[PDB]
Amino acid sequence: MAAQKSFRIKQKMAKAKKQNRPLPQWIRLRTNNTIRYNAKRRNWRRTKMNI
Amino acid sequence: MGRVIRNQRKGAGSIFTSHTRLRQGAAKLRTLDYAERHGYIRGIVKQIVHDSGRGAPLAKVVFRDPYKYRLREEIFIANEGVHTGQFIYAGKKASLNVGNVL
Amino acid sequence: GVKAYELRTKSKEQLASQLVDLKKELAELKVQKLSRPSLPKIKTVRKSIACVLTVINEQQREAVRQLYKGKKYQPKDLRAKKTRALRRALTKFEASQVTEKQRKKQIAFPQRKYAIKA
Amino acid sequence: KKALKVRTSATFRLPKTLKLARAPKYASKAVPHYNRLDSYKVIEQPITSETAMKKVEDGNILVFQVSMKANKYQIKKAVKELYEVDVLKVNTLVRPNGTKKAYVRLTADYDALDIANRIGYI
Amino acid sequence: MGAYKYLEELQRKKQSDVLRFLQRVRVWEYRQKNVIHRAARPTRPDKARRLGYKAKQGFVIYRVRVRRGNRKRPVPKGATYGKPTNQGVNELKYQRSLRATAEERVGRRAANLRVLNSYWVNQDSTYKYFEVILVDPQHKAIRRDARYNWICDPVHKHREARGLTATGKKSRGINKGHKFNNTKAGRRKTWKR
Amino acid sequence: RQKKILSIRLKVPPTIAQFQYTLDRNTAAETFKLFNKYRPETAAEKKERLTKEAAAVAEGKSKQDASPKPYAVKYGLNHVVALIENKKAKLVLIANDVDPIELVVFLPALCK
RNA sequence: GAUGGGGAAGCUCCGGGCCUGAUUUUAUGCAGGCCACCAUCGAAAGGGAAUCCGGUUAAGAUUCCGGAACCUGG
RNA sequence: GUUCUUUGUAAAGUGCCUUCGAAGAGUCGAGUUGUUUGGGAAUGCAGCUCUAAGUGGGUGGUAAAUUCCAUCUAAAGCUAA
RNA sequence: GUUUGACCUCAAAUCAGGUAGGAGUACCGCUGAACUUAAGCAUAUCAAUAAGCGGAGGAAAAGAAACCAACCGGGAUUGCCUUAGUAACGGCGAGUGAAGCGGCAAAAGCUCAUCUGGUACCUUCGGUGCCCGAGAGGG
Repeated sequence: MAAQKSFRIKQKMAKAKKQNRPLPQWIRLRTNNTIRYNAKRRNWRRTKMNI
Repeated sequence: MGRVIRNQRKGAGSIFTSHTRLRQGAAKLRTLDYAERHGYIRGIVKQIVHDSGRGAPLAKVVFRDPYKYRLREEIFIANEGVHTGQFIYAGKKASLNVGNVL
Repeated sequence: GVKAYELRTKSKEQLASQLVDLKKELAELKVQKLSRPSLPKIKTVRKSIACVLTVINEQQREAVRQLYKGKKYQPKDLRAKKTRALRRALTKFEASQVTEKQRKKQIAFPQRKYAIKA
Repeated sequence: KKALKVRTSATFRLPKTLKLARAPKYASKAVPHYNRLDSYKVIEQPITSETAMKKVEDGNILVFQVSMKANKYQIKKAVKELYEVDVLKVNTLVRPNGTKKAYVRLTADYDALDIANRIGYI
Repeated sequence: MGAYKYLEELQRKKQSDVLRFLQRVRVWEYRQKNVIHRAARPTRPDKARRLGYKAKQGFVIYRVRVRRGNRKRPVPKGATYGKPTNQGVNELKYQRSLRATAEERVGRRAANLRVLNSYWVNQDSTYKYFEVILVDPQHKAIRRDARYNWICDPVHKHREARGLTATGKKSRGINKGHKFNNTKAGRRKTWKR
Repeated sequence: RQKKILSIRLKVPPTIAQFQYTLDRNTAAETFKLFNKYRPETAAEKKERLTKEAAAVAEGKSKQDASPKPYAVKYGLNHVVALIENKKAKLVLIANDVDPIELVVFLPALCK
């Protein structure tokens, strides 16, 4: 303890951080189409990880 | 027309009720096995404890009489002059003393 | 390599021995971690570990189906047969049973179907 | 005509004051199902880090990556069987990975350094 | 007719006495017993048979109790909020019958079954009593018999909510013919012409 | 209180409400006339042995097409009512203990 | 607030289980005996079984460790 | 198109003879209170109360004698397109 | 006076077998608004709309006359067509608003008032072998 301890919750917030990461060089390179700005990007001060 | 008026607010709702759980109880008078030609209900008052539910005192009486069903105890209503170590008898052939029920 | 056909030809003892080798070999690919590589064997070992489990499950179903054809059985085979509640609802079955008997018989009669019939 | 004394006498012998009996139960017949053996590979990879090595040297302690339906008993049994070492205490940790860090404390009867060498980890 | 006609006859009556004693005593049993009462027997054999009641597996007879009166509508104390035509608590009545509400309640509890059937059988004052036939679709007994076979098909499920039952047809005003009737083919069927 | 030491009817509430009312159902009522009367066991018992022998007497009998009886016994309220109207029945039995009452009700009048 | 019963179509809403004895020490197995107002959840700051000393890490620590102690269950 | 094979019994047509039930009650119908409808004394449905007959009965856009006309048997059910 | 074995009614358990609850877009059964319209408004209108709730299927729902009728004939039920802005309602203001028929799509008339479960046997929508519980008339 603390915080916020609930095991289930903790995992979701942790899981989400990794999911918000930068792209791998390669997908730009084998390439589909996209000036590939991920988008999902989540942010230091700003936005909110989600309510 | 109105907003609801205070009387109508009594109605029900948490703001209206008493805090029923701070109340010790009732203290309704029991219901005789039978007889009671002296002391098949024998109580001794061991204590006098306030009821917040009527702003008056209760007397803790115990009550020891038998069987299976037996029924006994609890907080019957205190009268003036009733005290710890004084006897209570509750029923038909009880003596006519203050605190005795008949 | 491993092909599906080779696993079927193998025995219940033999495939179990395969699953044991496969886990060891996958385990060595764990150790060979420091690099990158090592995987064109793990992706395919993942497929192999799946094939060997499938092939055994399939062998046990078939064997079960043979043993039980003789007797009475079937909650498990029942699930494949319907493929649930709606297709089940479409049954009992209702169809031949419904006109299994009254008043049709009278109605008619056929020397007549033949006689005409060419 | 006037009524019976398991029914009269028993009642003389109560005032309820419960019953009592109990009554039976087989398995019936049409057969149910499930045979399964479904099996997780508890040990997933050895973790490999700089902190892990010092814990190998310093206090004889393996670092494994484990499943998230692992426990401490499962890990103790798993190391014992596959590595023939007997395991004395097991530490289990959530990671922000979404995976489990286990620091597994081993007996001095087989030191952590050459157990480790055959399924290497740094 | 043969046995039944007497029983049926007694039913016509009911201030009236041989039925009337039975029923007056049965009122006592009725008040004690629950909203759900499953019963082995039709207190009705005459009405039940025409009812297609046949003794055979999957068949049940069940007694249901529904309140008598008008309608009361929510939300009292916070009365609406609309012009006087809208307004009604007690003024309004159910369009659906008390019989029909009894069928939906019975079928709700006995999810497994579908109602064939509703017959009315005691009035006391506060309560209305309906004895409902519910029929098992699912089993082979009901199925093997052609006379019953219809109940089983998947379209019929929840017939009482759907209003397909004899009472349901009746409360649509359906019977059966012409002018009286025209918009009974369905309510929504005129489709704001 | 000991002062020996009970019966279930005497003070004790439940097991059941409903049977108790059922017992009440029979004894009380108001009432407009139903049914009562006669059966000491002796008069029953002779009739009861003569009904078992009414079935048991059976031959009736292994050859034919036409082929004379001995016995016919038919049970059930519907069969009984029909056979009275047919005037074939020599003697019927009705049970006192019938509930709902209205099943048996037709026969006492009808048979007379 | 699970939870009779009852309104409301309905959403919605209030108001036997426990302990054994032949066998036998494996627990199988036949057979008997008790008793009142019943569930879970609800405070990481109510209440509560037991641990400290210092040593070490780049980032943990009354958790790991070196010493020493103690508890809980069965 | 080809091929297997049970007896039968009872059903059915045509024609003679009488005859007749499986035919559904708090229903049909009424008032007083509703709401719905194009439905108007005359739509349909709810509720309370009351309440038939048994080949008698219901319908035929107010209600009442008759013969009869003209039509149909509720209070039960299923059902392809 | 007193019990014991058995008959049936109610209850509780139990495991088996069998089915349901929920869901998919709209289509498809009830309870039930308002602004809006009448240049106000209260009947009427919006509207039996929307909503809410219940619930089914691949279509659903309705069906072989206690029908139609205003004659003399038709002959089950939907839908389409048009009957017709007719009848009828209605501050008889504003508005509201059919049916029978005619003929089309497509057609169909029937049906009520030994059964099942268990185990065995097979070529397992079946039946055999057993055991168990429960429109009508005459010649």
